[PDB]
Amino acid sequence: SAPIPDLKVFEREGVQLNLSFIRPPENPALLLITITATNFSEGDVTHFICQAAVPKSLQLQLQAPSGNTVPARGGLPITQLFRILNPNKAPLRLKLRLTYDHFHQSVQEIFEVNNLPVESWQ
Amino acid sequence: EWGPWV
Repeated sequence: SAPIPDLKVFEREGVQLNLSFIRPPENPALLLITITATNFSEGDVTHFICQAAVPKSLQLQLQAPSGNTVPARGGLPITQLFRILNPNKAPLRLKLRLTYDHFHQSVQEIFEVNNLPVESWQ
Repeated sequence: EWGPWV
């Protein structure tokens, strides 16, 4: 398996979201994306929830996340696995919706992920 | 065109 580089997709006041990709050779239709949330700010992240969506031609499942909190100052990250099936090799598009609390603010972020590697779907 | 939020 050739390695596919991680993609940093979001940063806000010290909170970051990062994507990692795996394309198992033994199942070409399959893409496994791991989102990883880190926090280097002075305040905990709480109630973290990530939702995702792909084009209708693809199928998406989310595994339960490792947790809903990311402690301040480089605390334990949250990881969450996305399972995507794409047998027709349609261009991968991915949008994310994040909600969490941080510095006593309710954060709501939604965006389409740009610069997805072609290796994640070809 | 887009699927549901998961």
